[PDB]
Amino acid sequence: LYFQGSLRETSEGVILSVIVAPNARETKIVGIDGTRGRVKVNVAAPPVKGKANKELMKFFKKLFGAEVVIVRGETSREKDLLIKGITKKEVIEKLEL
Ligand SMILES: [Cl-]
Repeated sequence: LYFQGSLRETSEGVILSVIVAPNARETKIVGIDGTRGRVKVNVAAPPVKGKANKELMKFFKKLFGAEVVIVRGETSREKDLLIKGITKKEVIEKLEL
């Protein structure tokens, strides 16, 4: 039930709600924010020229084996990611690895 506060399933896939910090030592999940309902994700890329966005999408596409797009928050730390064609059960399994 830990990651469930950060995601919801629509007809298209799963919307995963994240809050990023760029310039990190490693791209990885570091926690969850209970009030905001977001996964805290550190991103090992600078927030310039879209590079942290690119790294975030690359990281989750690899984890989920599915296309990941930023549907909201391109220029924000709070971003909603659509993981296309995946189920909530599948996303929870992968986040719990
Ligand atoms: Cl960026």
